[PDB]
Amino acid sequence: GAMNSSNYAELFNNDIKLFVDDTNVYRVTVHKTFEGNVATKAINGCIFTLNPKTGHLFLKIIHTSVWAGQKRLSQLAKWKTAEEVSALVRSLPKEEQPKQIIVTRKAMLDPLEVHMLDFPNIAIRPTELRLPFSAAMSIDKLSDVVMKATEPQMVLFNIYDDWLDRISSYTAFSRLTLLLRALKTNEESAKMILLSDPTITIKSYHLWPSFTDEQWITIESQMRDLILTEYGRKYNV
Amino acid sequence: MNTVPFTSAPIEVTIGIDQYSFNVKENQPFHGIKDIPIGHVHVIHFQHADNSSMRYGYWFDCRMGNFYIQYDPKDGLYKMMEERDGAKFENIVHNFKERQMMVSYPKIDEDDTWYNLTEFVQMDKIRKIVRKDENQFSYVDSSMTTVQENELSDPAHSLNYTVINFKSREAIRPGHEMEDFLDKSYYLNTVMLQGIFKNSSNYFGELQFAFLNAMFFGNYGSSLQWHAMIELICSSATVPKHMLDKLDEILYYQIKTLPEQYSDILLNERVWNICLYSSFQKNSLHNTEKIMENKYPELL
Ligand SMILES: Nc1ncccc1CO
Repeated sequence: GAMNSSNYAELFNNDIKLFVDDTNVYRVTVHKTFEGNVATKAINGCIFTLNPKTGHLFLKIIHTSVWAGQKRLSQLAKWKTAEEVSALVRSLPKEEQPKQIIVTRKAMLDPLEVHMLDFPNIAIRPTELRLPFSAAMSIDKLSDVVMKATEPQMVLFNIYDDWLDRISSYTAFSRLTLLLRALKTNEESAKMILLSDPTITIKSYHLWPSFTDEQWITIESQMRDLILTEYGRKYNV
Repeated sequence: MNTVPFTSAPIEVTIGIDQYSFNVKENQPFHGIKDIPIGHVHVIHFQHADNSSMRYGYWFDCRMGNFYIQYDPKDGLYKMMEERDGAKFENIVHNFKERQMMVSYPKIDEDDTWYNLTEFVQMDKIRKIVRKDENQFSYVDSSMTTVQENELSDPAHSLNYTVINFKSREAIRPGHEMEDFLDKSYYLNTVMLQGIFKNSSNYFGELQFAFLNAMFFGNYGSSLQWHAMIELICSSATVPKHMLDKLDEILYYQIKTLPEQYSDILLNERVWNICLYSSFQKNSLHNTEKIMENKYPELL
């Protein structure tokens, strides 16, 4: 059933699973037309498909061409997500296929279940957790590859860089959700904190800066304070 | 007109004949039911006074043989049986009639209720859903499970309704996932109508049968089947005009006939609201929408 606070440790066991987040698949700018009516212009999107144990990210770029002459795009987006996830499962060798797929939004359950009928042993699961995967387009290198795409494209990343050489998946995922939670609450502050010290760079093959263990502690602390600061700003509480 | 004689009534029981029912007392000199209209299926049904869990009945068609009821004090129920000796039977019936120990199927001449609930119901098709080929009549009760219910406790005592499952390979063509899930027209028209049922009449018969089993025995699996068969039509953008007009009539009589005080357990909120208000056919069930709104506005 539902993935929650109680069954959290399951994410880091040895059963292959993927999170699917569809919140950046269909992306629009709302604008005024010459006649003073409102229109949307779609921009490139992405499916965020993450193995929380390995950090392997299957970033399927959704090129605006997908939407051309289609109606009910917010609905189509869930079915296009389901279609791409099912094509990705089919493309993996059997021993790499996930045993579970966890959708961050319940509206993905039926579209994904229907596209996965060929895979009756893959459990499709909602989650009660409010995960911040929407902020994936606040990671500069992910945003860059999506906006530059001129056609449908799959790009592979490790969202944990080399962290698993030093820490467990549990700790890596905690660090990732704290980073994404911060970027989602205040993108400006979050990225000032990550790039404040020019001596710490991002490797060409990485997404996040090359922080020493003690520098991660300090960054992690600054991210918590920001999530508190902006929680204070919001509620005056 | 035809007759279902009773050997006796040794135990107190509410006897149903189609939509009619009457209370019989322990050892009351009751010898059965006469003037039963030829031309339709019928169901005789039972609820023991001493235990309401004993809710059970026989689908029969009087054109297929001479049928009587006899209480079995071993199995503790009223059993239908076939009398193969035509002259013994005519003689038995003629005595009970002369002694007027038989209630009359109490049909009002203006009243087409039973016709309208059983229009497409066929006794040979009932015998394929309820498999017991040594009898010409079909036993159903409250607790019998459907083949489908048994997929998710014995198979010889099952209701073999057509399996309908919106999230099945049968219901969804590879490469038409969104189309087939959001518009079930291919599942209704190609798989179910053309493929399994052969025609709308057969489709309607099973739907009507499922309703009746739900209403007369409170059979939960029959209720699920009735709703599924309704939902598959209402969730199809493309349905023949005659099927839609006929569905409206079928459902109107079902809602009309339902006991007022059973709506809460026999009617599915989600299905009805979807079928009348959200679905492709939301505008095609005028009669059904008017009776549902006026008789069960709370459900909506
Ligand atoms: N026509 C029918 N009458 C009763 C039960 C089932 C069907 C469909 O085969």
